[PDB]
Amino acid sequence: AEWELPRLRTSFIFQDDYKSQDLAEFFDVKFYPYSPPGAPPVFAATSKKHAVICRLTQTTDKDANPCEIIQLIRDDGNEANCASCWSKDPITDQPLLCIAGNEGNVKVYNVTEGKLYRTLVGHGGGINDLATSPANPYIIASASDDTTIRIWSLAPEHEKQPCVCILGGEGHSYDLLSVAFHDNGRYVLSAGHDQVINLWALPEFPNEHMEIPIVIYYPHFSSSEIHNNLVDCVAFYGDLILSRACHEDTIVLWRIEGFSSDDPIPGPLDAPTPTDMTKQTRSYFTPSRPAMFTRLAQFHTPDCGVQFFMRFRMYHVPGKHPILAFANAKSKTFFWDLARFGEYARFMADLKEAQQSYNGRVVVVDQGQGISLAQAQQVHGPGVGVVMKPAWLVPKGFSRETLQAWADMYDLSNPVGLIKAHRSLAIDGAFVGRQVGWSPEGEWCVVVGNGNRALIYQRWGKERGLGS
Amino acid sequence: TEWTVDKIASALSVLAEEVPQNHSRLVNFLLEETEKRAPQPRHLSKTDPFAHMKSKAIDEGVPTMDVKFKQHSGEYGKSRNSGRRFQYPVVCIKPDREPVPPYRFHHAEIRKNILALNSQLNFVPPRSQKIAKRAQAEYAATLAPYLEPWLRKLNIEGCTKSNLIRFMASQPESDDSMTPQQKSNLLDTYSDDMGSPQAVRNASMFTEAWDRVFNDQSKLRRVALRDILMLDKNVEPIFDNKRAKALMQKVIDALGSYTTLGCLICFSHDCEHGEIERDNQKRCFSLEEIGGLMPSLRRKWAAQIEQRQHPPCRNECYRIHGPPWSENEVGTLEWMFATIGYSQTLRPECFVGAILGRPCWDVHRKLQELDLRLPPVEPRTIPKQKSLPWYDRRKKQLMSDWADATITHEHAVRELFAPCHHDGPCTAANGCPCASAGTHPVLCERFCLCTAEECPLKFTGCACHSSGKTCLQRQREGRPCICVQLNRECDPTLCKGCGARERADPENAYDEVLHSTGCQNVALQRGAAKAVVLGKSQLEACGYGLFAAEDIEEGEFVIEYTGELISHDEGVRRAHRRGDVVSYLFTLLEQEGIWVDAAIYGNLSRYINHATDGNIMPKIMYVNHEWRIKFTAIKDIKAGEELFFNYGDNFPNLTKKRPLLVPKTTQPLFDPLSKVQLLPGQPLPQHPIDDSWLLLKHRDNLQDFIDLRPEEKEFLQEWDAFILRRHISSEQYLPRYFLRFVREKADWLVSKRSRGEEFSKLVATLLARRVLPERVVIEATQVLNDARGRLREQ
Ligand SMILES: [Zn+2]
Ligand SMILES: [Zn+2]
Ligand SMILES: [Zn+2]
Ligand SMILES: [Zn+2]
Ligand SMILES: [Zn+2]
Ligand SMILES: [Zn+2]
Ligand SMILES: [Zn+2]
Ligand SMILES: [Zn+2]
Repeated sequence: AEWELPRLRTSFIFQDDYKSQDLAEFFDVKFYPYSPPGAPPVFAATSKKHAVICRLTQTTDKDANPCEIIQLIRDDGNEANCASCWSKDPITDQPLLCIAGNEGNVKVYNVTEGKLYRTLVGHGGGINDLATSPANPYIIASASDDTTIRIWSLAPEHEKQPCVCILGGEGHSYDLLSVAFHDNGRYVLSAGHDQVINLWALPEFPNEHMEIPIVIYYPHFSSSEIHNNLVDCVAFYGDLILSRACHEDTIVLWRIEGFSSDDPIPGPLDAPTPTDMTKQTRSYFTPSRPAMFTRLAQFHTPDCGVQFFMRFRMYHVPGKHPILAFANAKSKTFFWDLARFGEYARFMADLKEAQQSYNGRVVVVDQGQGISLAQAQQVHGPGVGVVMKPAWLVPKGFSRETLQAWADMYDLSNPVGLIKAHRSLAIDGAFVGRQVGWSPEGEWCVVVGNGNRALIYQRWGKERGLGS
Repeated sequence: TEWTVDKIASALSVLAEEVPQNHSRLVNFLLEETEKRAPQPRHLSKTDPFAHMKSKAIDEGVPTMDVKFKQHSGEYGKSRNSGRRFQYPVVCIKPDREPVPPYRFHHAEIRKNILALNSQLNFVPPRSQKIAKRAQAEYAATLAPYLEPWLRKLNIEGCTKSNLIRFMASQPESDDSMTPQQKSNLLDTYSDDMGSPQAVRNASMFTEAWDRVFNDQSKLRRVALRDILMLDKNVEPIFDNKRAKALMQKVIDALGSYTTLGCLICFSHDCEHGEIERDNQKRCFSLEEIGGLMPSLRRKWAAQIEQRQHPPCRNECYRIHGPPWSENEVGTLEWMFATIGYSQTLRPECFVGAILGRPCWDVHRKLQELDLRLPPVEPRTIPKQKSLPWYDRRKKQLMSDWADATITHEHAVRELFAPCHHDGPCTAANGCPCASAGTHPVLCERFCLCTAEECPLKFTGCACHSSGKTCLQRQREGRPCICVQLNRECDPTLCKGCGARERADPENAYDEVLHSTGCQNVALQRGAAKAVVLGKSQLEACGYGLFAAEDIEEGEFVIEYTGELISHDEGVRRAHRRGDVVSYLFTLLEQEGIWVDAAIYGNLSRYINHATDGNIMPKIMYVNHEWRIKFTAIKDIKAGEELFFNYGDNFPNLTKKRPLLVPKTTQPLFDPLSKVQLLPGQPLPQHPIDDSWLLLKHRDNLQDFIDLRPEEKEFLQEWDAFILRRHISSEQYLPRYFLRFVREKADWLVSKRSRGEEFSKLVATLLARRVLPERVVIEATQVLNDARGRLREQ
């Protein structure tokens, strides 16, 4: 069961709300992250004018609808929106949905009671992305056309001046498209049209009124060299970095040399400064001249074309396989199970090992049957070498084509290779993905995009054989 | 051991197989580590907050939207039918707040103009070669750590990293890639002897074999051996251009860091003065700009001998009395000796004694036993010269057709030449740039080596004095202020009668009684702006504007226009990077090509809007050898009124060529940092200027010099971090801040031998310029001996 990947289960189209009769899009989707373990998963999908809040419930009836819309909010102002994140009321613990758009304000909605909690005002241009700190649910970051990141606190002591930090200076020079928090809540990634990816270290913020935000002038790592185009999505994966740029058809996995979240957080006066204007990479963290970053792997996402503002999402929870999902600009959704890479490498090593110590006389048997590395050794005894193969390793002695298909999906030996998706699901009609979200227990994966369309994928389902 | 290119290349190909094997192991390791460190979800609520909420699907007057659902199953995603449509009621929510007016970048305040480096254009709102070189650099970094283990494994005579570097240096492509002095430094670490004939042969074959295996011109990921060798940590410094640089040659060489970097205006070693070249090499505005140590030191001597006619140190003074020396200690004794010079009242013994840890009779013992000889200094005959018909430097007056005879007052046409440092009269015959470098002569200024006695071009200040206000634009005296006439502010040293000495001192900036009389021509130095407040402009189609927060009388100084000082080409690059070709670049010196860019760094003056009938007026002023922009009220202005000036031609399109309160206004007003809306009658926000980011840049600039030793960087950065914060532009205030520095850093200075040594070189350089009075060196001896005494507590 642990190796299962999702399949399409439900899809819906939400009425066009930017009328032109279907140029509306869902730009964001986010599952609520603060519910008790096991609670029915709830996500918000954000269109230009609406926040569509849905609960997903697993069903034994294959014809039933797992998706119920429990709240539908319209931004009754002039702003058109494209970014969302979840927070909580610090007094009441009620869910708060933050929504932001082309006027440069964050609206914070009390979604259960359907009213405005507050507005966060101060950005000088449209906001393109929002993220909540994993370490403090009252702390949120916004990325703007004004080229800055603003950090906000919803904590009651900051109510009169809720901007606690501005990431400014010269690190970014054009519209920002993506902002992301490290799990420790102290490192922030930002990126956008200037093709720069910056990593910033946040100070601790006093739990009292701050008359002015703290201003940070220098990122602790900065590079325009990982991509050759505008960067529209960045994230931490542990301490590693994932990012994608326009025109490249890849998601790049890479790392900052010397960066570890186990080390002490540097203070703002440890950051590097641009003393040499020909250097397009600089780093506080750096441990023959050393590279400051290493490209590790590239996930192949074909047919993104010239489209940008397309975001991927990793599912990363203790005890479950890490899954990367992303939808392209040509009606495909892609998944990679990152645990397959290690199992493939183990298998190929066991396979090569047995080819030597048995001169080529080796037998491969599928795992996940009644058969073991024992019951299979009893059938031929010490004369043969028996190697166990993962069931999801399917062919097409293995042929070259079979080995090449496997390497295309699971071989990690080339940093500028292209890793084929482990599952690739076709979408009906013309579709461009904007955002992906995962339910807390990973059984649901929701892709949203143009035509105000939501695609809802499921695994570990409960269906039991027609019900209509 | 009979190697060929073929055999080496075949062996490299086999060793190369571990590169993708190591990479796969690394990535799988990192992935497995990251999988294990997945975070637990935090801040979970005890109950499901959505549990009570039911589907809003409709089974009056409420807005409604449609949603069509489809169900899918199988591996292909086939729909079970064509879909079921539902209707939902909509909760409409308005925001309670408007956005602030738009802007780009985080706007940060600077106390004074800062000097920008030239930037590259890497992005606009040959590509193919940027892409290829990035790919090659990544591969080169991947391969570099394999070279030495592979060479150890192959164990080929003459195939060592050092010998492959010597071979690289000897090849023809090193002419296509290196320079004279770079070869020089390579062949000092490496030499050009590559060993036996077979060694030279093997190194050649290895290089050819490497370029065959790894530098195939078919691939995007290719790297020549030369590319990896240039990464070597003993090679790359040679291709690094961040370079700062009998008896007297020793002193000159010893004080070189200070004579080269030390600013003549603000006394910092990394600062906002000087000139940035197109490759961002910097010519500092330092002693080297006016001939180095000797022409200034020679004049000090000459003037010292042309004077023809206290308590002893508390370090066992040689004036009461009278362990082997290192050459450093001797050197210290020499440069102090040479720059103290023919002094009547100050003697090296005591100060050198406090600098080293030595008693004052000791360095006299060493001094006498070494008998150092000061070069002979001729009497400097001043050949007498006619006064000029347009300028009398003794009555401090302009006469006749002065406006036609000089461009001293015409900043838009001025070009910046080094202050003159020739040996003779300031004439065209002598190549004095002040007399002759421009269309007309300009006055000699305070950094020219000539004196007011010799030179009739020498500016000597204004003569104004009054118990009332003076040095005014429209002087009641009937004798005008020459400083005002020359579009310059008064000089705290030269303008002795008007009280500029006290009024140009920022420490008196808010002494309103002082400033109510005397010099009214030091407003930029005083540094006090009228109270102003950011707001939404009254002009539709403008965003922000700036509003008076107090009454302003006609003729009063309002504010300075600060920003980044940039060249013309940098201005064009910036406009293109910003999308414009909305880019406002204030022309500071048109002919010299200096603009002020406030798009990111500046102050609130950047928000003042254009009007044809403005209420303030900009003016470019000469201020102690800086050019700066002030604004003056041309009408009475009431608190709450918006400020405007006529942009005129100040912003060229470069590509196409009594507590302080928030006032009552109709317009919303904003805190400039939090952008919080201000309420009338609240205290007006006045946030202190945050400068630590700028001090860090200047510290790091010094840290990057390849030819500065760590001991020098340490002291230079300590002095700069202190002195940059005082924003000095006049030598009138240096002795005070020098003495504060010696007191605050006394313990630090005596704790480590190199710090005292470097501090003495600073002292020596400023003595040689006669910019540091002898009395503060005397007092500094006491402070250092004091602290050294207090340190004898182990
Ligand atoms: Zn300076
Ligand atoms: Zn003495
Ligand atoms: Zn001259
Ligand atoms: Zn001169
Ligand atoms: Zn002169
Ligand atoms: Zn005067
Ligand atoms: Zn004057
Ligand atoms: Zn004056």
